Amino acid sequence: RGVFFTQDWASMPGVLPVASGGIHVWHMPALVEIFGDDSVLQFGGGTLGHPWGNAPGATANRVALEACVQARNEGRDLYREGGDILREAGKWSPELAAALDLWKEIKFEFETMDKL
Amino acid sequence: GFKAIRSLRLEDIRFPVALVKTFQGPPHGIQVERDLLNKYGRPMLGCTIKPKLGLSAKNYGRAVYECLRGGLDFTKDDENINSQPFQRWRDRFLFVADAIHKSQAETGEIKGHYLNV
Amino acid sequence: SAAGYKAGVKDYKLTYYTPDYTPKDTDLLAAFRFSPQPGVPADEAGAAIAAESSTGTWTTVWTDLLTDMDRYKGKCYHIEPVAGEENSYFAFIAYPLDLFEEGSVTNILTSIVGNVFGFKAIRSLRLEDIRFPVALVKTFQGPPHGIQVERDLLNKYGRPMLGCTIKPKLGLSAKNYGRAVYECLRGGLDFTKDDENINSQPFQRWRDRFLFVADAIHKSQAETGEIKGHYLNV
Amino acid sequence: SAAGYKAGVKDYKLTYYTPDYTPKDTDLLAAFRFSPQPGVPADEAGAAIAAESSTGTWTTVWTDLLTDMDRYKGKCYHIEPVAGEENSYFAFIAYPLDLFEEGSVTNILTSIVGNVFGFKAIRSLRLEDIRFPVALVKTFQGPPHGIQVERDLLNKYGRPMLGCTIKPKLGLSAKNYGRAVYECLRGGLDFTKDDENINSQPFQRWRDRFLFVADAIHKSQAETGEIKGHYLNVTAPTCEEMMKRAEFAKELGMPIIMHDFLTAGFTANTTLAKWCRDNGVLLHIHRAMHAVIDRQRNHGIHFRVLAKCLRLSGGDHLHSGTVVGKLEGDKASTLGFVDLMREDHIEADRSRGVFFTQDWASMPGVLPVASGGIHVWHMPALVEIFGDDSVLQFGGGTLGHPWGNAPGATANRVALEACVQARNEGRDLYREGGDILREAGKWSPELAAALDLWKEIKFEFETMDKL
Amino acid sequence: SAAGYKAGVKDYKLTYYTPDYTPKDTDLLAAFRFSPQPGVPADEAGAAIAAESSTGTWTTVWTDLLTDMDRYKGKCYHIEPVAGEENSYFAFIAYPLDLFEEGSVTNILTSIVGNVFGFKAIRSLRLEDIRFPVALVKTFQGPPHGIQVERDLLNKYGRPMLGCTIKPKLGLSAKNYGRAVYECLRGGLDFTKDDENINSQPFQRWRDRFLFVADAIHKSQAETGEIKGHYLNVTAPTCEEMMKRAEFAKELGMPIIMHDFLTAGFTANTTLAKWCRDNGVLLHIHRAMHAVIDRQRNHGIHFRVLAKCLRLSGGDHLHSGTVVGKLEGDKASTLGFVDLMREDHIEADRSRGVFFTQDWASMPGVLPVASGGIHVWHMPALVEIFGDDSVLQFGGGTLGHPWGNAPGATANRVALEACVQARNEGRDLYREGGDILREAGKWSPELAAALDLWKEIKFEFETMDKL
Amino acid sequence: SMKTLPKERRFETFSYLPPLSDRQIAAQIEYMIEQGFHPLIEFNEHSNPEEFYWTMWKLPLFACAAPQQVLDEVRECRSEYGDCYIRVAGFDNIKECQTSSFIVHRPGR
Amino acid sequence: SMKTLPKERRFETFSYLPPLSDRQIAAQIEYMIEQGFHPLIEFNEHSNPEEFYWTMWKLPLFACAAPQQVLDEVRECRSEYGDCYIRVAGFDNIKECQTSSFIVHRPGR
Ligand SMILES: O=C(O)[C@@](O)(COP(=O)(O)O)[C@H](O)[C@H](O)COP(=O)(O)O
Ligand SMILES: O=C(O)[C@@](O)(COP(=O)(O)O)[C@H](O)[C@H](O)COP(=O)(O)O
Ligand SMILES: O=C(O)[C@@](O)(COP(=O)(O)O)[C@H](O)[C@H](O)COP(=O)(O)O
Ligand SMILES: [Mg+2]
Ligand SMILES: [Mg+2]
Ligand SMILES: [Mg+2]
Ligand SMILES: [Mg+2]
Repeated sequence: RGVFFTQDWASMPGVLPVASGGIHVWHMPALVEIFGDDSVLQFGGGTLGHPWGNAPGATANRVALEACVQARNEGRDLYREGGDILREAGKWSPELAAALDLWKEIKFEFETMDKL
Repeated sequence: GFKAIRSLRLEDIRFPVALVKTFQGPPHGIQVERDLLNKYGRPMLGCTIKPKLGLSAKNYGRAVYECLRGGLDFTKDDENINSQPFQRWRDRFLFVADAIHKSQAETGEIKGHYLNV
Repeated sequence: SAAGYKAGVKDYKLTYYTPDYTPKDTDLLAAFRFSPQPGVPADEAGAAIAAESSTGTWTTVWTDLLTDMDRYKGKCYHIEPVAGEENSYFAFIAYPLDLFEEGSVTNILTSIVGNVFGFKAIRSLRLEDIRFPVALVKTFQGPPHGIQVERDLLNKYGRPMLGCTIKPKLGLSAKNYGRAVYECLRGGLDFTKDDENINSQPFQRWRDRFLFVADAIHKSQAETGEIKGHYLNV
Repeated sequence: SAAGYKAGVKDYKLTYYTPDYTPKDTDLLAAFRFSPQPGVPADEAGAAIAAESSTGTWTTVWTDLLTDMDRYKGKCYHIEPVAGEENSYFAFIAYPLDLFEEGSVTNILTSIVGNVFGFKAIRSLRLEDIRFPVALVKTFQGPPHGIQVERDLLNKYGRPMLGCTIKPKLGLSAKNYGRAVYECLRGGLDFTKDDENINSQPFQRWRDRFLFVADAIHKSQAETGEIKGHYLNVTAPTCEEMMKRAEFAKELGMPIIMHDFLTAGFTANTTLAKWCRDNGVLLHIHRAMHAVIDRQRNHGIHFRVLAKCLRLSGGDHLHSGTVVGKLEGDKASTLGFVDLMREDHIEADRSRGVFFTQDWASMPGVLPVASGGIHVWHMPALVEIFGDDSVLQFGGGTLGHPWGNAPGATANRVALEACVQARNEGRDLYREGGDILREAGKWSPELAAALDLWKEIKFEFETMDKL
Repeated sequence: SAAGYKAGVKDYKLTYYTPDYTPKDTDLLAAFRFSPQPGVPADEAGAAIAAESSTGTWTTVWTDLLTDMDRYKGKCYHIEPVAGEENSYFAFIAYPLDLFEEGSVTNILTSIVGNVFGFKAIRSLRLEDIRFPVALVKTFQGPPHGIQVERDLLNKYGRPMLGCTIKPKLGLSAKNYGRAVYECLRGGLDFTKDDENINSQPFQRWRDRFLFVADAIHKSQAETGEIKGHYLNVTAPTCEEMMKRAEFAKELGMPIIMHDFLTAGFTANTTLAKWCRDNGVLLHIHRAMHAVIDRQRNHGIHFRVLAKCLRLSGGDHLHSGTVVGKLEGDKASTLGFVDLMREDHIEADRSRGVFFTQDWASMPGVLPVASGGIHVWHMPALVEIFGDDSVLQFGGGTLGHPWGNAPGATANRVALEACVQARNEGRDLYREGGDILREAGKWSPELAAALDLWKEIKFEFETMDKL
Repeated sequence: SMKTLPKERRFETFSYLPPLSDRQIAAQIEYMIEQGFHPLIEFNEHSNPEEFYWTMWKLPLFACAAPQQVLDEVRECRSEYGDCYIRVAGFDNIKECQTSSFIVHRPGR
Repeated sequence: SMKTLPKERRFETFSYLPPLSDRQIAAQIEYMIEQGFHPLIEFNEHSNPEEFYWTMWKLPLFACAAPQQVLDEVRECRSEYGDCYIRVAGFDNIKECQTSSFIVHRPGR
């Protein structure tokens, strides 16, 4: 994992990791999986680019997140079931459904330059 | 930049505990932050306002209010939003504070916006 | 007018690649050298660099239509292949004067080199040059004194000035530091200097060094009849 | 090289008249109108103006040869006779960017208008225009807020704003001042203001006025549900007093103060404009004393130069004249410098007195304020001339209403809104203005009372300051 | 009682023309020269000036009746036609002491010259004189030091002091500036000075100049055994910068600084004058921009009003003109306002332009500074006109000497001392001046060189600013 | 003669005129369209002058060509928010400022 | 297309989901127990976000092994404080932070 040395911090507080940049609702289960609860997930274009505007864009993200946290806590596998968890929530959240539709196709998959 | 070396990359540093203790570190850190904001049990949600540059202070606060009222915990200045002809910093701070108060009052949840200093 | 909001992802080059743009004298210009990932066209890569260092993000946002994007957007106005090198190009990008905080190098760098170097679609990116417009240059103080005022202050004319970094880099006490300084300066050097990593450390606290070095400067200047200096690291 | 020092008096035009010079975009350009004394040729007179406002004096000095005079000297690059007028010329002079202290209107004026107006060899001299290069414009803060930020702060959109100077000019106690203010504001005016000469005096100390006026603003804002303001005059004997007064206005949470930029001066004004930006207080600028300088067209400085200087120094409002009221204002000229103080790019247009194209590099505009001897019958013309981005002020035209301040205010507010509505509907304000006013007078008794009172009152005299 | 409110427009002269009024000794009096528009009677025009510079506006307001208008109103108490001139009058107007903020020249000017110069009904207006009441004069500090304290500080007695503006105006580096200063001072001049437009610029930043100039002063003082000074220009964009620059001059132990009071403004100037008193630094005042205001006799403000205002605001020196040099100055007028700025009591004398008797209640005098286009041949006339309590300044007349600065300085210093000696011996400077100079030229080669160079140079043109 | 002016809360531009007929409202919206401004409908439960922000109804009608299109949204907003103030605004995106602004609905008493 | 988002007060985590069934509540309490967190029941007469402290119901269930044990206390708290908001929290004593937190009861309208 690239950690060359054992590091101690002598009870110096931790820093919240912030995941930001080119992410949308479909990424939510992976983000929750990777970072866990102690993180901030940020959606700039993924909120303001919602077809209905900012407030519904925000609700789409907030619903998607809470649905994933609930599912995880219930023992559902976010990796295998993430799409389904999102579809479920989309059934009763129109604004989440609108977002899922908009960004269904959007992925960023390129070769990593910074390999270990 | 040493001639005798083609390329050099620093991979890791072990900071000794005796040196770590000479630093303050995070002003608050994770647990104190959750306690200050009453935010427990899941990741927090944020949002950078767009376009990166070009919006007036009032339109900035407008976008902020609408984002926060919808369920996001935070919004933020873009990293390159500092103080510029189209939007001076003190005006943004003013209008953004108004947006935070209105959205917090409506939602009953603590709201924040990372004001770029 | 505000041309209708259509949500969704568009190519950057639809908005940000402007090969017919002629830069204004108030524009900040940047020359980037880049290699796109396989499958990413050079003009889209150049447009992505222009977009994400000025006004744009990865998907269309309605807020663009509240303002005048044409006035504010970065404009990739020229791309050229690097002669003799596979998959390497120069992109020239113009940024409006309005994008920058006056007198702030911090802000300028935050836009031009803030996020674009880590873009997945780009393999490597190197900023080669920036043309700073005169209207922006005038918002800065620049050198506290500069070359001619410095020569006049120091009475140093007619040749290069001579300096010397004290060694070892670290490890010398304040008194031994001033000793080395005195002996260097008395011998004909105009300046000595702290090593870049000499700040304030257990073996030599800064205020002690400043004290002993000042003594060395006075003694050597008195002996030689020439102005002496030592760059004290703050 | 340094071309030899020959002591003695030479003609200025040997060094400073450069008819083949093409101005750089970083040059500061000035247009002077001058009449030489009999026997002094126009090109020598133009060269003398260029010389003694940049680098030169009356005799040759050896020190010139220590530096690069070509780089630094002012250059009279064009002279033209004023059409139709004997012994009157325009000289256009270019000054290098290097000559000026960044961010200093004081320094710019010291060079351009410092000594040359008193030169024996010149009968009269009037500075008509200055082109400020964009590189110099960027060294200034400009308006603390400017038009769009001000509308956003005050929630005032869609029409001109309305103000009112309290009268009598001097003589009212602090309590009676706030009384008049409350009654004006409750009636529909956006702003009231101190008279320019209301500072701090035996009959009314400043801190008392600030106190009582703040109370009046709160009461009237609470009653009307609209943002109210009163330009509290911080014009003071010293910088320290000025700041002390500005500070208390901020402490009271006052949205706007005023400053007499010319009688206090540009150095104090620039200090105040920076403070206003840092403290979020709007700055209204009164042009007291300007007509001492700008009225006559043979000698002085035209107002449009002073307006440009004020936008650089800093002000959110600036009085622009009325054209139709009790004080002089040429319409063509006024339309010209209203553009200069509002817009970002103004093309040269000699028919409106704009000698040079001026760019402002996104420096905020300044709200023009039309004030002085105007009443309800002027409203359609004022809206026509200035448009929405202006403040129209009625001092006597509010407090001189037969029923008092609050009805006086309502009369003006109704007259304004009626005109804005009509304009927006496509009605011609010039042709139909009287009718639009009569219409509104039908359902507004207080407007009807005002229309009756001032029906006959016009101010029509010969303009001294002709183009 | 409060005499009933009747709304509507009345003639100003019903309230403000008071030909039977006798001014009190606490009244501020103003003398205006005006031409009314055709159809406007002189007494109505005079009343309008009194009204709109004190308490009045264009229509009747009810608020007048809340206070005692008789106590507060300006009173046009006398009008007289200007002899020999069509449609030109003097109006004399009395203003109550209560109208003015204590210690504020800014406020005084805001009332007297704030709005009335632009009145449509008036073609042209020029303020000729103001009588400042003694009760108001005492609210001001005045000169930080004044003439006698300055001579005592500098150990300079028995003749005019000599100065010199460094040239070229702009373009010299800090080091070359100090070089020119050292060479001037070592040669016999008491002072050198920054040009009025030397503030802080790309070619020469202010703090560098202050540094190098201080070195030049020390070297020249050490060599000559006489106190030397250089007026370091602290004129700045803002109050803060002004003070920062004044502070460093004090830190360097500099005896004297200068300030452009008009282009910086009275508010900044009054701040600086107080600081100078508290910090024991002499204050030289440059009148840059004054001729924009004071040159033409039909419109503006006469310099003698500006001189009075400056003595109140504070300055140890003030430029007074030369009469004989390159810039305009009427002799009779000049003798008048030189008395106004020096003496304690000046009787009214219309032949010298002094409309009112002025008392100063022991406020220190200001040294007149004669500068601009003068050389050695002018010396006997200058000593004759100004006497011992003056500073005579030679910029081009020193640096334009064929042998350079130090001989240029000696030429001027010898010429001066020769004239003072001759005067004291009973020789007539007017009739014998040329001879006195020729005599001294016999044993002073450097004076002889100067006399030769500038023998032919005169400035003789028609004076625009006639009484 | 003279009447004492009554106290009545106002609502900025046009609030001192007689209440606008729906044809007077349409005329103002026509002016917007002609001028190139973008219509925006906002609503608020209160009319406090000190507050900067009202809530946006949907999104701005960025390419609004018809006054009717605006009026239809104003009707929609009212059926949903009749207990709120509703205001029509026009936005100039070049100067980036609000150019028109007037209340078209006040809540049930 | 688009709807204007309604205004509704929320109550932090899970308050944007459909109200949790008592089986969904039990599942969350199971997660707590499994994770080693200590359940804590608190109540407040108000839900003001600016306030740090609610009132503690009894003491934390420090060795809670049964979800039912927690649910029984939640029932007890409700019968006593039905006019209050009631929230279940889990506490991590090693990181010393609250790990779970959701409202299980809102007061009678
Ligand atoms: O300017 C931007 O691109 C962003 O605002 C994201 O906007 P979107 O949410 O619209 O993508 C973020 O700052 C980046 O995430 C920075 O990268 P990182 O977090 O990797 O430092
Ligand atoms: O003292 C005055 O005369 C005024 O208060 C107007 O009062 P009324 O509203 O009672 O006329 C204004 O300051 C002038 O308008 C100044 O002129 P300008 O705006 O041309 O600088
Ligand atoms: O810039 C100049 O022209 C001067 O330096 C004179 O230089 P010379 O000594 O080389 O003529 C003086 O400031 C003027 O005398 C000012 O006029 P006044 O004293 O009338 O205000
Ligand atoms: Mg960002
Ligand atoms: Mg080193
Ligand atoms: Mg006034
Ligand atoms: Mg000078």
